[PDB]
Amino acid sequence: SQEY
Amino acid sequence: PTRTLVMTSMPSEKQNVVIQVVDKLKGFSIAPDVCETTTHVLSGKPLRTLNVLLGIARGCWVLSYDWVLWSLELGHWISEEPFELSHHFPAAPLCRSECHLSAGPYRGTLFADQPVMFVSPASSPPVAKLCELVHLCGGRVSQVPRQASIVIGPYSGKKKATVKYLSEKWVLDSITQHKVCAPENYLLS
Repeated sequence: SQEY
Repeated sequence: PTRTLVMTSMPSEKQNVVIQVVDKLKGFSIAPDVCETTTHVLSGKPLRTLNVLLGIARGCWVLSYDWVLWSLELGHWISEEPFELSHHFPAAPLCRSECHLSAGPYRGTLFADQPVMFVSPASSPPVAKLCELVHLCGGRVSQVPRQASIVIGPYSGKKKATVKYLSEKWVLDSITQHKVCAPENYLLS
């Protein structure tokens, strides 16, 4: 999961 | 339905444990994405993922994996607060508290006094998720720019003096801090  | 628990930033080994502990203690269904039934978001490494952000927006418990380890050890789902990731995500306990005190269904009011927004279709994070975050936190998102005083994300169309063109991070940082951050810190050219 991408970190934003 | 049964409340759901969502894992985020969770390595394979830790996922296995969480799955096994839920199978023992029951009380939850594991879901891949935060949704309206989600009450708990478990993080294996405290990173600001979309599941963390939606978790905050919905007033979920946002907790370290160690909550699962100690719940297993003590044979039941224990108090969440000692494991709440408030150091990394200051808004987490604030929205969680607001949610648990809400009479009717919880909805945040962070953006309630903001003007109408339009979110770029090319936004990062993805537009549908970003719109969901704004809505859950009390904001108003139009499907067209004509009515919006704030435009979020990539915009190569004609710009107007009557509109603020901001980055997606303005939304995310505001949610994380439980305060509307200064728009001028997020100007997007």
